[PDB]
Amino acid sequence: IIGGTESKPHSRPYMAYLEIVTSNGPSKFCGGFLIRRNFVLTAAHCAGRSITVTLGAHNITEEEDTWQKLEVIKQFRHPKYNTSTLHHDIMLLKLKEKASLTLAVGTLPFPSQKNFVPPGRMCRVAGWGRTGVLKPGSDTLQEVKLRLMDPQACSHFRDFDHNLQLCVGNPRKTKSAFKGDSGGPLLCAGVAQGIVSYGRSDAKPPAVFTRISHYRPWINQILQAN
Ligand SMILES: Cc1c([C@@H](C2=C(O)[C@@H](Cc3ccccc3)OC2=O)c2ccccc2)[nH]c2ccc(F)cc12
Ligand SMILES: [Cl-]
Ligand SMILES: [Cl-]
Ligand SMILES: [Cl-]
Ligand SMILES: [Zn+2]
Repeated sequence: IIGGTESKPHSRPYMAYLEIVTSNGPSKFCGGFLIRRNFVLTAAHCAGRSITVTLGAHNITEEEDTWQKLEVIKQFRHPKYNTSTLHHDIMLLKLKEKASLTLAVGTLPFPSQKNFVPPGRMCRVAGWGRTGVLKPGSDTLQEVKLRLMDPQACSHFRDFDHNLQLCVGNPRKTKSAFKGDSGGPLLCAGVAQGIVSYGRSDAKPPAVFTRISHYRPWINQILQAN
């Protein structure tokens, strides 16, 4: 998160810190969010050979009793996910066991309503990602308030599509999600409307988020079948 503030510790108890293992390079990092006691929603490009989920974190370098380090049994990448266009950058992680509910760990279930969110309002995104182009990921959970933009603001992302994705972050500000934040939720009025997907390598906003409303049927399908 660039240009944000440190979150109040444990104030976003659904936040998940993902460490992504691959057979041929070191760990990579993403965010995600707990939507059922045994399911974390994140981005498909965060898939790997294996993934560890840490719930209950604030400062990820300091182990504490609120931590729940949970095994992932299976990754459910969207079946139409495209590694070239980044369309359908959404994935569900099934946890081996159900998380414990604590003050610091809880789910963020969707409301029944799945209305299309138009441009204009302010939303918030949180993550442990990089706080600048030349900076490491934040030790502490950070968050930032970002403007939902008209889709034309993301036209330069030639594979952006308004029906599938939200365009997030006024280009007049430095505020943005960035590397390490992928998979985290964008909340608008306390409801998860987006998932951090991708943006420019130089962190200039806007960035592209998966539009959750479009994927509600698929999410429901996976959750009912597993
Ligand atoms: C440039 C960018 C990214 C890319 C990225 C990650 O997600 C992490 C972990 C990782 C690394 C390598 C491979 C997979 C994951 O390191 C990265 O370099 C990325 C990689 C791949 C696809 C799509 C985006 N995420 C963003 C989020 C918001 C934003 F404004 C810009 C970006
Ligand atoms: Cl802010
Ligand atoms: Cl570009
Ligand atoms: Cl919020
Ligand atoms: Zn704590």
